[PDB]
This record gives sequence, C-alpha cells and structure tokens, in this order.
Amino acid sequence: LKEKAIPKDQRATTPYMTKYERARILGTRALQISMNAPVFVDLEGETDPLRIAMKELAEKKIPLVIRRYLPDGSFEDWSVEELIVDL
Amino acid sequence: RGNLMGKRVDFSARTVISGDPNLELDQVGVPKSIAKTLTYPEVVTPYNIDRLTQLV
Amino acid sequence: ATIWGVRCRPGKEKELIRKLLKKKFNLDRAMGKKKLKILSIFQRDNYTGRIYIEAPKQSVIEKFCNGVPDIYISQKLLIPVQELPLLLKPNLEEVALGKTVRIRSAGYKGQLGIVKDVNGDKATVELHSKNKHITIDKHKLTYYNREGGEGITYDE
Amino acid sequence: NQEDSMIMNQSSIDRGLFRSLFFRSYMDQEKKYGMSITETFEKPQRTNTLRMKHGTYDKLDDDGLIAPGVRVSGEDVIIGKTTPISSKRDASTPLRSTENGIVDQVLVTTNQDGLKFVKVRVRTTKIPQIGDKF
Amino acid sequence: LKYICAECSSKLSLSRTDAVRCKDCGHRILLKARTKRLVQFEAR
Amino acid sequence: SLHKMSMMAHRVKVIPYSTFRLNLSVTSPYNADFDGDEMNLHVPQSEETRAELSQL
RNA sequence: UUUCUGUCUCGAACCU
Ligand SMILES: [Mg+2]
Ligand SMILES: [Zn+2]
Repeated sequence: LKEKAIPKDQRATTPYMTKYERARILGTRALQISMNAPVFVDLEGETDPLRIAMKELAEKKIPLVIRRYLPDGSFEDWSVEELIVDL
Repeated sequence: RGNLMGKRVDFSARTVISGDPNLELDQVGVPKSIAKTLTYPEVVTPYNIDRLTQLV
Repeated sequence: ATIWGVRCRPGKEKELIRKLLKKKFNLDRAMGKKKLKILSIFQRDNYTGRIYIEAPKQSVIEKFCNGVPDIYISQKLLIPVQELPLLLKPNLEEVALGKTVRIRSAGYKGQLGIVKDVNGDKATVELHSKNKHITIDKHKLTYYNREGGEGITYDE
Repeated sequence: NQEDSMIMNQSSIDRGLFRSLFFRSYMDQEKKYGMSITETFEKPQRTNTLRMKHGTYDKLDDDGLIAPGVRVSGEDVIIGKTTPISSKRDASTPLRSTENGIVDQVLVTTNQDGLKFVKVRVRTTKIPQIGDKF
Repeated sequence: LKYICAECSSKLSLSRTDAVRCKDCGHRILLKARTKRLVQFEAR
Repeated sequence: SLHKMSMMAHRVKVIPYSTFRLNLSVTSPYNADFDGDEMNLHVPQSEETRAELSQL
C-alpha cells in the first residue's frame, strides 16, 4: 500500500540533515567506493573511501535517498541533493 | 542477559592505561603487539592496490 | 483388611524380606505364647523400592522394624480396601628450522637464537637472550651445531 | 606522572632497581587410562598417527623432558607425553602462550600410585616497564 | 650425566625402563643438571 | 560504563610499548586514573562501522 | 607435499 507514503509536498520533517543520516551516508558511500562503485567527483589522488564520501557529500553529488520513517509506518522521501547538510 | 543483551566479540583488546600529554585529544596509543594482532578487513580497490600489495 | 505399604531402598527388597522373616522366626523361637502379630510381609519387583505388610497396629511394625536398615519406617501409608484385589491379582508386570643460530648484521648480533618459522627469505628466530621474536634474513645468520664450537655459514 | 602514575628512572631500572625473577612450574602425570595401559614420557613423532601441536618439538630430548638448560616460549612443549589410543596420540602440555623463559629445573619422581610424575620449573627475568604497577 | 640425585648429589646416567630411585640412597627425587648445549645471556 | 561519554572513538597511533596511552584530558569522562586501571579497545570491521564511529 | 587444537563446573583470592 502506497497511501502511507507522503508525496514530495506536505512533508513535515526537517530538511536539515541529521548527524545519523550523515554518518550512514558516509558509510554507505564508503562501502560503494571501497567495492568498485563509480565515483561521482574528480579525484585529486584521494585514496580513503570515507574521505571520498565526505567530498561527494560536500558537493551534493551522492545518489542516495532517505525514507524518513514516520513511526506509524508512513515515510517522507528526502533526497540527499536537497537535504541541507549544514551542521 | 549473558549471551544476547551482552555477549562476547573478537577484534578487541584490553590493557593498562598511562597518561600521555604529547598525544592529541582524540588520539590513542596502541601497543605494537596489539596492532599486530588486531586487523581491519580492507577491500582491494585501484586506490589502495599498491599499499595493500606492499602490506601483503 | 489392614495393609500398609512402606518405602525402602530399591533393588534389595528380597534381602529385606528374608532378613525380616529370619528375625521373626528367631523371635518366635525365643518368645512363648505372646507372639508378634504380623500376618504377612511381601514385596513387588516392578513397583521396586517398596514393601507391603499386614498387621493390626502400627506399633507392631515399629517394634518389628527397629534396627532394620534400608527401610524408611517414617514413610508408610494405608492401602485402600478397594485397591487390594488389583494389587494382589496374579497378572501383573627447511634444514634451518629448529637450529641454533647467530645473527650477524643487526642490533642483535653475536646473539644465539632458535629458528622458529621461515616465511621465505626472512627467518623468524626467538632470541636466545631476549624474550622477543625477531625476523631477519636467513642468509646473514651463521648456524651452529647442537653443541657449540665451529660456526658454519649457510651452505648445508 | 599524572593521576598518581610515576616516572621511573631507566638508568636505575637497568642498573638493578626493582628487577625480579618469575618462576612458574608445570606438572604432568603418567595417569593409568586402561588397565595395563600407561603413557610413556617420550618424544612424540609425526611418523605415527598422533594429534601433536604446531609448536616446536626439537626442544625435547629422547628422554621426554626438554634437556634442562634449553629454553622455551609461546607454545613450545615442556613435557613430552603420548597417550595410547585403542596407534597413540600426543598429550604433551605446551608452555603458556603469553609467558616464556629458561627452564630452571625439572623433577621426575613416582607419585603414591607409582605412575611417573614430572614437575618442570621455568625462570624468567621481569624488569619494570611502563605498565608495571608500584 | 642424564640425572642427579637430590641428596646423594650423584650422577645416575640411567635409561628408560629403569627405576627412578637413587642407587646410593633411598631417595628418588632425581633432579637433572644443565644441558650440554651452550647457553648465552647478556647483562641487560 | 556508567554514562554516555565513557565509550568514545579514538584515532589509533601505533606506539611501541605494552600499554595503551591516552590523552590526559579524556580521563574525566572515562573516570580513569592510570593507577592500574585497564581499558578496552574495539576495532571496527567495516566502512559503515568506521563511518559511524568517526562521525557520530 | 601428510594442519584450524579445546572443555564444563563448584569455588577461592586479588585488580580497577
Ligand atoms: Mg583507578
Ligand atoms: Zn639418591
């Protein structure tokens, strides 16, 4: 059932990124780059996948999305490009 | 309580602690022996192939 | 009838019955007219660890079973009158490995050691001085026989 | 020296301050597993089918002890015992992995029952280090 | 010089399949002395 | 582990000796005293695990 | 050209 899903509008969760989302995304990109995924950024000799991940997050070039689970099972669907990673 | 809430695990060490003002706040000194035993599984990429081949 | 069942030690039941009767017969031989009132005693193999005794009053069985081991006189119970026909019914039941060596181009030179393992081009030796294992190239070590004396280079 | 640690003089340490000897003893017995069946203290060999350990065995001599004077470490075997199995298998006690040193002494005797009983004592120097407590 | 006694302080040079008693005295502790191999230490 | 900050991620510095060395100012949240105290080092085995420990 | 041993269970003493 899709009715629980919220559309791109009427989302009430914070666009400002949470530290836990930041940590999970850096880790997930870190697995992807460590296991031969394509790298979305020009590499200036960087070799640590975590550093490559931080660089991509800095440029908002991470192809990842978050279902932001409302506790009733519904979710808000938030893209990393639009998620304001201020901190 | 003894095997699920808290349990055992590898990839770990225990030893004495000494003060060290010549170490950064978020840094911790590890004995050479403890480093020799403990390992991190690192996957082979083009970006660390040379260093990993040297380590092997 | 008056029939009481007493707990006892499993597996020795016949020995208990035989001893009980020999005591009874000796008591009769010593005693005159007034005998103990024990109508009969028996056991049951498959209901092991238990004896059955008939007698009018409990004091008779106490004064019989004093001094009898392996019987729990404290543990006795009534057999119901309805239960007796069913209880009494008939139908029931590398040459360099492990050699003394001397190191020659290192800080540990002139030191005895024992070769423990060789990973190829590099021999690990436990130092025969220090409580430490060290890796050093095996070509640059002079090996010694089981006893000291002549020092042979790597040509064996 | 902080939090009630201490700064100890290295020159004093290695000129004699607070060094010590560590003696550790191990035991073995020729326990009678099977009537007319006894272990024999001897050197185990790979030729017969035994479950010997990966530690070194050259330290042993033919007698079944480690020829005192020799030293040991890690998983070197201190007493060489073979239990018959019904060819035989190893039951030798290895040295402690974390401790090592030179064998000071070895004892061979008969116990009450006449089974041979062996007591091997191993010596080490133990010098103050940072982690050592005072 | 395979073994020495504990009180007699005497060699025995015994072999396998022999009793572990001192021949000179009743005692059977039966130590044994250093190996014939060279042993080396430093002063450190 | 009486409280939250008693378990913190540190950067390894391989250091030749037999004792963990730790910066002195981190003794307060650990309630450590170097008086024979012992401490516990857990090595992560994955890029998720390292990322969590470094960022969180 | 023949390798992944291995334990429990009742306590005692000591360290932080
Ligand atoms: Mg303390
Ligand atoms: Zn003697």
